Formats: sequence, structure tokens, C-alpha cells
Amino acid sequence: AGGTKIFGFWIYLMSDCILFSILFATYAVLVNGTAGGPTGKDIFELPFVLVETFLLLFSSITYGMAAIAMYKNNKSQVISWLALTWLFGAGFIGMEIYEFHHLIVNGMGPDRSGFLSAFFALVGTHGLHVTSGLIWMAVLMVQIARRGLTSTNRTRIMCLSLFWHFLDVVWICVFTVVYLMGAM
Amino acid sequence: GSVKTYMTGFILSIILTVIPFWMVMTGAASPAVILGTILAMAVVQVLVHLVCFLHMNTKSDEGWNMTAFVFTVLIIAILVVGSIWIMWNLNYNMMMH
Amino acid sequence: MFGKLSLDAVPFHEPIVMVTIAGIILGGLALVGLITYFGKWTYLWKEWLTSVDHKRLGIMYIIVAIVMLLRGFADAIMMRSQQALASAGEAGFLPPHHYDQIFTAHGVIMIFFVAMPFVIGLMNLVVPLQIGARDVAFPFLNNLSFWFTVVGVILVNVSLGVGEFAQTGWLAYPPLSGIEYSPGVGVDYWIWSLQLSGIGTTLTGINFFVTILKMRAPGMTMFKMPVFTWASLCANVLIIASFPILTVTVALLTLDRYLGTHFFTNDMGGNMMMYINLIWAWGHPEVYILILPVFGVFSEIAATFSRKRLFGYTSLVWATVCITVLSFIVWLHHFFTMGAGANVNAFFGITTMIIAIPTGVKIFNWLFTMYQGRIVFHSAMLWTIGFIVTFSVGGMTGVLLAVPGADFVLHNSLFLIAHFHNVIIGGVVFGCFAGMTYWWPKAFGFKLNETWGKRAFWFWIIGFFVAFMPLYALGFMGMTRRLSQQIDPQFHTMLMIAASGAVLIALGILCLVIQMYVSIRDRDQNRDLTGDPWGGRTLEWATSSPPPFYNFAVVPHVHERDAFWEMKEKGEAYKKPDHYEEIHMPKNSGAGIVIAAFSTIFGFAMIWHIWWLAIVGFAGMIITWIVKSFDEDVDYYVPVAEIEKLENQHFDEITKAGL
Amino acid sequence: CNSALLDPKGQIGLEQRSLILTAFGLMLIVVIPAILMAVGFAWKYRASNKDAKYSPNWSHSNKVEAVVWTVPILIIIFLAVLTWKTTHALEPSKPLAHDEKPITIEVVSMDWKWFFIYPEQGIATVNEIAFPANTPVYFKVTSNSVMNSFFIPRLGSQIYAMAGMQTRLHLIANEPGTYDGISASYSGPGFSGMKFKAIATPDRAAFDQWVAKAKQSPNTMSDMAAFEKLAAPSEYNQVEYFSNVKPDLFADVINKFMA
Ligand code: HEO
Ligand SMILES: CCCCCCCCCCCCCCCCCC(=O)OC[C@H](COP(=O)(O)OCCN)OC(=O)CCCCCCCCCCCCCCCCC
Ligand SMILES: CCCCCCCCCCCCCCCCCC(=O)OC[C@H](COP(=O)(O)OCCN)OC(=O)CCCCCCCCCCCCCCCCC
Ligand SMILES: CCCCCCCCCCCCCCCCCC(=O)OC[C@H](COP(=O)(O)OCCN)OC(=O)CCCCCCCCCCCCCCCCC
Ligand SMILES: CCCCCCCCCCCCCCCCCC(=O)OC[C@H](COP(=O)(O)OCCN)OC(=O)CCCCCCCCCCCCCCCCC
Ligand code: HEM
Ligand SMILES: [Cu+2]
Repeated sequence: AGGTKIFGFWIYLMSDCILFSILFATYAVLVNGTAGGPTGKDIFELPFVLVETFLLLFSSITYGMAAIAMYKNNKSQVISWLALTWLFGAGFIGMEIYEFHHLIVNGMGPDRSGFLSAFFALVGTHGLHVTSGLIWMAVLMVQIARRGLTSTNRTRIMCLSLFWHFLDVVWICVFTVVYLMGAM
Repeated sequence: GSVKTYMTGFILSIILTVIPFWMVMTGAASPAVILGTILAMAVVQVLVHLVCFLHMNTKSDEGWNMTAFVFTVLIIAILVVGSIWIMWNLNYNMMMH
Repeated sequence: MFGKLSLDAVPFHEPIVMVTIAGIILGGLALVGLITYFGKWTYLWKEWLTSVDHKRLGIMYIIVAIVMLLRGFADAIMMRSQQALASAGEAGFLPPHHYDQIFTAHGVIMIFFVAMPFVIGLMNLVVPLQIGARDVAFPFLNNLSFWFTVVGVILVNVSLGVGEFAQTGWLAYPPLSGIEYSPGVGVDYWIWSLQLSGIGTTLTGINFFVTILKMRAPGMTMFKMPVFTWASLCANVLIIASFPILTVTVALLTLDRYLGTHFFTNDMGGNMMMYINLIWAWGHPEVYILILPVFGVFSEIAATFSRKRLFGYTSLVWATVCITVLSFIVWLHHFFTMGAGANVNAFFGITTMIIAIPTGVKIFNWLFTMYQGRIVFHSAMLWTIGFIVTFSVGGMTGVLLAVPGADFVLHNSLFLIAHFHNVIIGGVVFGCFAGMTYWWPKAFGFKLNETWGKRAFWFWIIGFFVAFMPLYALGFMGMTRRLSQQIDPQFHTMLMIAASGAVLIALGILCLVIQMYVSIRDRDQNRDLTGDPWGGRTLEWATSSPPPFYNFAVVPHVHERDAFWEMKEKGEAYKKPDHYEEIHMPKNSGAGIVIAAFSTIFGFAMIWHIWWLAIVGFAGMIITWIVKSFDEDVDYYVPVAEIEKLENQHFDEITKAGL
Repeated sequence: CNSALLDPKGQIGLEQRSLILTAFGLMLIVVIPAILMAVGFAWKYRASNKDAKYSPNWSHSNKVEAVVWTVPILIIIFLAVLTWKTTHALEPSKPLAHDEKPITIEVVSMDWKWFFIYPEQGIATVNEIAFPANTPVYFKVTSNSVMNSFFIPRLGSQIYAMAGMQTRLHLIANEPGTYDGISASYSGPGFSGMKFKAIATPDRAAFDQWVAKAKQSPNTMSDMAAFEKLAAPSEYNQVEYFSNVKPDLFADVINKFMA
């Protein structure tokens, strides 16, 4: 019942991990495809990515404490630990929006230099998943505030636990292949 | 308790992110020692996040939930290495020789 | 109203389109008028459209596939008519603007909306019955997956009347499908039909993977499963691992045309060879998604109508697991002529012929299943014998194409065209009609007409051979695919035979319609009363015909392969339980239709650049998803009064008919 | 039997006819007995045949399942050794060993015609090539537009034509004649008329009188302004000759996508 949905969501993340690997394969082909424009070393600010990496890492341990609080019967502390990992994920999204707004205004959008197309399609598709999990987190927070730690709400916490920790696993592959390999 | 697995897997992923970042931001006199350790610490930190955060187990769905992950790693490795190998030969050809 | 919709988008002054526009508008209004005449709107809702029953959803998949089979055949009969007129020097009907939409739409409809729903609808009806399950693992997700496929067939059909379809071929290769060589809405129709229907089949593969692994009967291990369940398990693995490749590849084409990005462009660092690498990394696992459950269909039919156990179960199982891994390492054989090295071409040429080894083990294991049986020549057994002859010819042809040096003269020929119509018509279409004939009494309670089912076979067999063995000869003569105008006169008299063979295939489709009419007209005389019209071996035939909507009052205990056959030989399986308990069943939901109704609004607005409507359409899919999460009445319990009523009416049919 | 692939006129076509024939004959040792068993077992083991042995519980034999795995394995083993050897011998962009100093012809696919450049002769043609028989021909193939496929079916292999990219093809003609070439990859509305003639001359004197004929034209190709005038979208083009060409025009077509 509950464990069938949790196993079934794990199979979806394995298809979602295949989805990200096509974006990684497209980036590796197109990384040297700069059309006389900027390369990775001219664009990537590595102090900025280190703050973005630690915000997604802080939201992973904050969801882990929310699941720990779900394995006691403290409904209030599941909410409080879910309130913080929403803030760290909104900080992560707000920095990626600031990163993309700096490129688009300064003429380095996706419509220029198809290295920049593969950059925007990998970092942007990751941030669309973080935005999708941020909406799911706020819908879950108002369900637990209204109904409590019911059996259906407990399964939805463990389904989003799989989703949220997977986005931090993908980001380890993102900042290594894109940012750290690009700024060598 | 189970805080200890979350806390160790958080301390470890702090170390496994600072060291690859400090090498590029400093320079470390070797692009090949940098590239090896960056991909090594990326793989190790992915393994830390599966064990500590996702709680990957060999006995979780009677063997499944683990073989499903091992299968897709092989599919990802076939798709990524295969497409890179194909596109490298397609781009070494189609050149003005 | 807004966007690029202009009322000059409707193809006026084009009679071959406007006649088929009025044939669907008046055809749809006549169909709408019958439902309100007989008062069946409250019955189609609450029993069929909102149904989370896998038996109801499996039937509706096949109804969509049969209806789309008529449209995908009616334009293939126009290509045979045009190619027979273009040779012998006539610029007849179908100008190249008109003709190039037709092979693109024929490829899209017949793959995605004919072959895919027929294979999925056979797995929907049968697989929960074979494993002793009462429903699929995620029943609301199964209903939502059907309606995403309906959104795909709506968007392709409105491109006939509102805009035009793509003119790029069925896989929409780059720059020809780019925004500077295809500036119109045709590729946008192709993009959003495949995107919205493609997320529906991804949820189908997840649903049947968890159903086979978790929802099995007690005692049924993996190597006691039916072979059709094994084939459905491996086919759904390929759906989970390859339909994400299609989702990214079409979305990267979407960003190229809408946002002006450079992925597969010619100029600004884009690589158009990356798409052809990516679209065939999905492309070959798709053709093994189609042929794997057909292999499972033919294994159950050959065991049933030989009255003999299936030969080499373990070899047949491990040949299926061999194919589902080997399907991901062969995809470069579709672009041997692109210009990769000899090492890359010979590697993927060698491993393409490795996948022919487990297919030959499957073929010969069916041959020894009927090596010492008592073969009853049913209609479904006729499709099985005809598959082995036809698929062996077409499979042998593809291994010839798997040699790269041989493929350098046969790439994109009519030899290639005749190859994959030999393994889809020969394999998938024959397997879909065989499983339709086999599982018709289980789905509906009465048997199909045996006389008209055999006549439909004899027109689909060598009527296919008149249609496509000339294209083998034309592929040697040098005729390439997608040829429309001023075809060489030496290709005439061989395009004339191929056109005559399509008329025989048309008579087999007509014989299928007569077979469906006569069976419904005479259903009270050909009723299936015991639930086992043949001598069936798997657990589906332990139920009544049609099954009691929970499939099983008590879930059966399995001890061996062919669980219903071993029960019959021990005198069991017509055993009345002394008591019953209530069955926890899911409820029907109006969402999933509402989620798909906003998705076809979202898809239509993205095609025509109506951005306020696409925001409203996309927000509708998300708010309906959110408001479905707050619903708490998702389940109910079937009372023991309803179970005992439905089982005592099955256990006197057993008594009044002998057993 | 006389059908442009079973009757080829080039060495690459003749080596591919033997490759098609030996592959087809190899697969027939397992496909003919499969079809014969599909009909023979259906007839001998009918339900109405009361003389045949009936074994309903026989589902496993080690010797039967050994042969069912071995003989498909052994055929593919012979077919993979053949596939490896012939892919490294019939590969395009592998020059043919003739010591005849091959003629290089540069091929540009347009909408919807074939543009041919003869860079060592200073000649360009549309929808017609000529070359001597028994001399190798080095084809450098590119696109100005969407992807095409350069195919002369009676002479040998095909290769894709892609914009900004340079594929290579080597062919030879063992007999004089004229061979119809086509585009083998669909490229738009005018794709059905992308047909050219490929004349293999009896000797080099007839090739020298075709090059001298093709430089009596008043039309030139001396700039990229004249190229983009000719690269305008057109259908079912006649054979056209250009007497003067730009000395490195083929690289300029590639460089308008790679720069
Ligand atoms: C569901 C349909 C389907 C099936 C079953 C197959 C099965 C095969 N496909 Fe056909 N493919 C299919 C659908 C397509 N393939 C295509 C294109 C295609 C091409 C590209 C050629 C080109 O682009 O120029 C090659 C090389 C093949 C090879 C094969 C091989 C070797 C098999 C093998 O799996 C067949 C194995 C079966 C055999 C061999 C017979 C059974 C064995 C017997 C009887 C005894 C054993 C014999 C031996 C071991 C030799 N496929 C295209 C082209 C799309 C397009 O271009 O637009 C489509 C749709
Ligand atoms: C191009 C952009 C497209 C974006 C489309 C999708 C994103 C929009 C926002 C979606 C997020 C809102 C989710 C709804 C919140 C409520 C969900 C919930 O509580 O359900 C939990 C559910 C467990 O199931 P159950 O408990 O039965 O609940 C049934 C729900 N009806 O658990 C579930 O299984 C349901 C929740 C799963 C959510 C999956 C996350 C979607 C990720 C989308 C990726 C977007 C980008 C893709 C890239 C395109 C290709 C390159
Ligand atoms: C809106 C604009 C766009 C339009 C696009 C089109 C939308 C897609 C619609 C597809 C949905 C599929 C519809 C499926 C309806 C199936 C109804 C059916 O089969 O009912 C038969 C019913 C069976 O009777 P019963 O005795 O209960 O038999 C037990 C079987 N388990 O027998 C009965 O006694 C009931 C008799 C009434 C049934 C009449 C309904 C006719 C079938 C509906 C239309 C199907 C054909 C066209 C589908 C187009 C698909 C693209
Ligand atoms: C998928 C490939 C492409 C990826 C990008 C776009 C899609 C993102 C969304 C994918 C979500 C997948 C979730 C799968 C979970 C499966 C296991 C599971 O937990 O299922 C739970 C539940 C099924 O529960 P069930 O028992 O059927 O009944 C529920 C009653 N409330 O399941 C549910 O009810 C939740 C799932 C149903 C709702 C999904 C429908 C919305 C999808 C809209 C996509 C919008 C895309 C638009 C943009 C274009 C794309 C580029
Ligand atoms: C494993 C195999 C899976 C097969 C999947 C399904 C594919 C074919 C779909 C058709 C089969 C469904 C019909 C049989 C169901 C039972 C019908 C039934 O019970 O009869 C009711 C009704 C007339 O009976 P009535 O007088 O109301 O009362 C008697 C009830 N016993 O009888 C009727 O008249 C009902 C009419 C229902 C048919 C409408 C469905 C449309 C789908 C047709 C597809 C296209 C056919 C080609 C064009 C046909 C039109 C010329
Ligand atoms: C039943 C009789 C059928 C006939 C007579 C027929 C006829 C044709 C013809 C004439 C072509 C184009 C050949 C060319 O380009 O020269 C074609 C292409 C194609 N057919 Fe069929 N077809 C039939 C069934 C099917 C089925 C059942 C499928 C299922 C998958 C299918 C899939 C395709 C595809 C994918 C293409 C290539 C699309 C393209 O060229 O872009 N066909 N068919
Ligand atoms: Cu393939």
C-alpha cells in the first residue's frame, strides 16, 4: 500500500535519472560549441556555485530531520523542519534565477552560442525540478497542518524525501561536469 | 541514532565539496590530478548520499530498489559513453582532411 | 482566437482534406447523436470514461488503436495510389506539400496511436489477471495514462483541419524540422502530440513494472509467472528506460523552435547529428517495446492450441531478458551512412546481429511447443503459424541490413521500408489480432466469429506479400523512400503490384469489421459460459467471462507453472469458498479526464502561440493535480452480498454446463 | 538480376553484391528450416491426425535446447567475422588502390539540386557529373541546406551530406556508361527531382572533351554572390555548366556554417 507507492516513485526517479543523463550527454557534445562567444571560464563564478551547492546540501539534511520527526509523533516539528528546507531550496532557486538573469541581460542567453543552449537546458531542467519539488513541499505542508501525520501524509513525506535527495545527487553531477570541469 | 547517519553523511559531503572547489579556485599545479580527484570525489559523494540520505539497501524490496538502481547506472553508462564515443568519431570525421 | 490562428489556417480550396474533415465532423456528430438517443451519457461516464478498472481501460486502448488503424491505413492507400500514378508520367492528386504530410502522419499514427495502444491495451486487460491481481498497482495513474494517449490522437487529428502536420518524416530530423526550414505549425503538432502522449506511456511502464513485481498471487515466484507476464515485464522495462530519451529530445527540439536555441542547428555551435544519435537511442528500444508482448501473446496461444506445455520455459525467459538489455546497444545501425568510422560501424553491426540470437531461440521454442501436440487450427493459431513464416522473412532482412557494407546500398530504400513492414505487420499487427481473438471471450463473454476471422487472416497474409515483396525488389533497383512525383517508369509495374496488395490488406480490414459485426449480432448464440472457451492454462481462464470486476473473490494460491492447468488436472479450481471477505477496490475519478482536457488546451495553445491560453492550460493541469491530492474518498469495500451474488451465478454456470 | 544492385558496375558495388549474397545465403540455413518446421509440424501434428505421437508433458530436452542455442550462435559468429572484415574494406573515405591519381569532385547539395565542383579543372556543373572509367573518384560531399544523401546506386555506397561538414566517398566505374544518381535522404518538397546523371566516359579523351565543353559556357561561379543566386530554392533543374569557379569555393560553403 504505502510501500508500493514509495517503490513506484523510486522507479520514476530512475527514469528521471535517465532524463538527466541525456542532458549531460548533450552538454558534453556541445560544451566546445561556442560560436565565438564565452566559454565556461569566462562565465562561471565559482564562489557563487559554492554557495548554491551548500544551500542544496543544507536542504538535504533539513529534510532528513523532517523525516526523523515523522518517525516520532511530533507533527509540529515536521512542519518546522519543512519550513527551513523550503527556505534553502528557495534560496537555491533565487540564485539560479539571478545567474540566468545576468547572462540573458548581458547577451549570453540560450539563443547565442549553442554551448549556452546546453548550459541553460541542464541547469534550467534541474531548477525546474527544484521548483516542482518546492511546490510539492508547500502542498504537503498545508496537508499536514490540516490533517496531521496520517498514513497518506506519511507516505507523501517519504516520496518527497526520495525526490528531494535525488535533486542533490543530480547537482553533484552538475557542479562537477559543468562548473568545476568548465572552470579548470 | 538515525541522526548519526544523517550527520556523518552531511559532514562527509561538506568535505567532499570543499576539496574539489578549493583545487580549481587555487590551481594545484596539475590539471590531471585535479580532474582525477574531482571525478573521484563526485562519485564518492554520490555514494554517500545514496547510503546516508536515500538509504540504499540490498534487502529493501526483496532485492529490488537496488537492482533497479544498478540497471539504470548501466543504461546511463551505455547511453552517455556510447553517445560520446559515437559523436567523437562523427566529429573527427566530417572535417576538412 | 489569438496567436497565429487566422481562419486562413483552415485548408479551404483543398477538397481531399475538406471531404475528410466533414467525414469526421459528421461522423462525430452522428456518434454523439446516438449516445444522447439511447441515454448512455451517464453510462459512459461512471462506467467507462472515469473507470480505474484495467479491463475497461484495456478495451478502450484497443478501440482507439482500431479507429486510428483506419486513418493510418486510409492515407497509406493514398500513397500507393499516388506512387502508381506518379510512375507512368502523371502529376495526379497529392502535390508534394500534401504528400509529405501523409507519410509523416502515417508513421506517427501507426507507431504511437495504433501499435502502442494495442500492445498496452493487451497488457492492461490480461496481465493483472495472469498474476492473480485484482487491479493494477496505481489504478488512477492507469486511467490518466489512457487519456494522455487520447490527447495525442486529438492533436494529430486536428492538424488535419486546423493547420497542417509535419513534412519531415515521422522522426522529424533537424534542420528540415528547424524553425527556418519548417516555419509553420506542423512540427509543433508533431512535438506536442509526442510530448503529451509520451508522458502517458511512461506512467504505463511504471505502473506495470510495479504491478508485476508487487501485486502477484501468493506462491507465484518469477519463474512460475506466465510467459506473457515475463514479456510484459521486459517490455515495460524498456518503456521506463527509453521514453525519457524521447522526452528530452523532443523538448530540445521544442527549445530550438520556440526560444531560438542552438542544439541541432547548422550555425552557432549546434550539432544536428546529436539528435539523430538521440532519437534512435529511443528509436530502437521502441521497436522492441512493440515486439516483446507480441512474443508473449504467441507463447500463450501456441501452448493453448497445441494442447501441450510450452517448450523451454527457462530458455524463452532468458531470451527475453537478453533482448531487453541488448536493445540499448544497437542503435547506431539506423545511421551507418552518417560517416562514423569503420570501428564504430562494425561494433554496432556485430551487436545488432547478436540480438538475432535470442529471437531465434524464441522462434524455435514455439516450433517445439507444437512438435508433438494436437494442433487445433483456431483463428488465433492461424496468426501464430503465419507470424513464424512472416517474421522469419522480415527478421532475416534486418540482419542483412545490420551488415554496414550491405546497408550502404540499402539505406533508406524500399528494401528498408519492406523490412519493417515485414516485422510490424508480420509481428505486431499479427500478434495484436491474435490476442484480440484469443482474449475476446474474456473481455466480453462471447466468442468471435470463426469463419470471418480466418478470411481476415488470408487477406492479411499474402495480401501483405503482394504489398511488400515488390518493395524488396524495388529496394534493389534503387528506388528510395518518400518519393512523390515523377517516379521512374522502370519502377512502374512493381509499384502497381504493391498497390494491388494494399487492396487485399483493405479487404482484411473490411473482414475484421464484418467479423466484429456478426459476433455482436450473434453473441447470445456464441456465449462463453464457463470462462474457459479453449483449454486455457493460465489464471485468466479461472475467472468468469467477463471477470467479476474484482477479478477474484479469493486470490488464488499458485504452486506451479500453468496454475489453472494444474488445478484442472487435480480436480480443483471450481471450488466454492465457505466464506468471503470484503474486497478493497479503488473508486472511479473524473480527474485524469480533466487533467488531459487542460493538457490538450495547453498543447493547442503552444502550437498556435496563444500564450494566455497555454498558461491557463498548464495551470489547470497543476491545480487539478493539487486538488486531487486533497481528496480522501479514493477507495471503498465491496460487500459480501455483492460477491456472493456474483459468484453463485458463476458456480451454477459451471454446474449447468458439465463441470 | 539486372537491377542496379544485383548488377553493379563499380568495384564497391560488386564487392557489396557478394556481401549481400553471402549474408543472405548464411541466414537461409536457419530460416528455411524454421519456415519448413512451421508448416511441417502444423500439418503432421494436427488434432485430426490420429497417427502422430502426442507428448503433452514433454517440455524440456537438453540436446534440443543445445542445438537451438548453438546453431544461431555459430551463424552469427561467421557473420560477425564477415561484418568486421568488410566494414574495414568497404568503408567510405578509404581510398581505392589503383595508382591512377583519382579525380576529386566536390559535391554540394542544395534546394533542390546537386551542385558539383571540379576543383582541379575549374569547372562546376549542376545535376551532372562526368569522370573517366577505371579511375577512382574522390567525392567530398557537403550540404548548403538540410541533410541529403549522395547515392549512385549502380556504382557503390552512399554517404550523408550535412551542412558545415565534409563527408568523403571513393567510387570507381569498371564499365563506361551513364548511371542515374539520386538523393537518398528526404530533404523537402523538391526532393523527388534531386536526380543527376553520372557519365563514365570510355577514356580520358571523352572526359577532356566534356570539361572543354563545360568551360565554353558564359556562366561563371567566381564569387559567393553567384553561389547564393544559384542556391535559391528551385526544383527539377536542368544540367547547367559554369566555366570559371572560385579557387576554394567548397571550403567557403563549409565556412558559412562553421564561422
Ligand atoms: C517492431 C518492429 C521491428 C523489429 C522486430 C525489428 C527487428 C530488427 N531490426 Fe528492423 N526492427 C523493427 C522495426 C524497425 N527496424 C528498423 C530499421 C532497422 C535497420 C536500419 C536499416 C537502415 O536504416 O538502413 C536495421 C539494421 C534493423 C535491424 C533489425 C534486426 C537485425 C532485427 C532483428 O531483431 C530481427 C531478428 C529476427 C530474426 C533474425 C528472425 C528470427 C530468427 C530465426 C527464424 C532463426 C535465427 C536466425 C538467425 C540467428 C540468423 N532494423 C526501422 C526503420 C525506421 C525508419 O527507418 O524510419 C523500424 C520501424
Ligand atoms: C517543462 C516543465 C514541466 C513541469 C511539469 C510538472 C511540474 C509542475 C509542478 C508539479 C509539482 C506539484 C505536485 C503536486 C503536489 C501534490 C502531490 C502529492 O502530494 O502527491 C504525492 C504523491 C504520492 O502519491 P499519492 O500519495 O497517492 O498522491 C496522489 C496525487 N494525486 O507523489 C507523487 O508521486 C506525485 C508527485 C510527483 C511529482 C513529480 C515531479 C515532477 C517533476 C517534473 C520535471 C519538470 C521538468 C521536466 C523536463 C522536461 C524534459 C527535458
Ligand atoms: C470532444 C471532441 C474530441 C473527440 C475525440 C474523441 C475522444 C476519445 C473517445 C475514446 C473513448 C473510448 C470510448 C469507449 C466506450 C466503450 C463502450 C463500450 O464498449 O460499451 C459497450 C457496452 C458493453 O456492455 P456490457 O454488457 O457491460 O459488456 C461488458 C464488457 N466488459 O455495451 C452496452 O451495452 C453499452 C452500449 C452503449 C455504448 C455506446 C458507446 C459507443 C462507443 C463510443 C465511441 C467509440 C468509437 C469512437 C472512439 C474514438 C476514439 C479516437
Ligand atoms: C513522465 C516523463 C516526463 C517528465 C516530465 C513531465 C511529467 C512530470 C510528472 C511525472 C509524475 C510521475 C509520478 C509517478 C509516481 C508513480 C508512483 C506513485 O507514487 O503513484 C502515486 C499516484 C498513483 O496513485 P493511485 O494509486 O493511482 O491513486 C491515487 C489517488 N489520489 O500517482 C499520482 O497520482 C501522481 C502522478 C499523477 C499526476 C501526473 C500528471 C501530471 C503531469 C503533467 C505533466 C506536464 C508537462 C507539461 C510540459 C511539457 C513537457 C515538456
Ligand atoms: C481482447 C479483445 C479486446 C477488444 C477491444 C474492443 C475492440 C472492439 C470494440 C467493440 C466491442 C464491444 C461490443 C461488444 C460489447 C457488448 C455489447 C452488448 O452488450 O450489447 C449491447 C448493445 C445492444 O444490446 P441492447 O439491445 O442494448 O441490450 C442487450 C445487452 N446484452 O450492443 C451494441 O450495439 C453495442 C455496440 C458497441 C460497439 C461500439 C464500440 C465502437 C468501437 C468500434 C471500433 C471501430 C469499428 C469500425 C466501425 C464500426 C461502425 C461501422
Ligand atoms: C497495413 C498496410 C500498410 C501499408 C500498405 C503501408 C504503407 C506504407 C507506405 C507506402 C509507406 C511509405 C513508403 C515510402 O516512403 O516510399 C509507409 C511508411 C511507413 N509506415 Fe506503413 N503501411 C502499412 C502499415 C503500417 C503499420 C501497421 C505501421 C506500424 C508501425 C507502419 C509504419 C510506417 C512507418 C513508420 C513508415 C515511415 C514513415 C515515413 O516514411 O516517414 N505502417 N507505409
Ligand atoms: Cu533498430
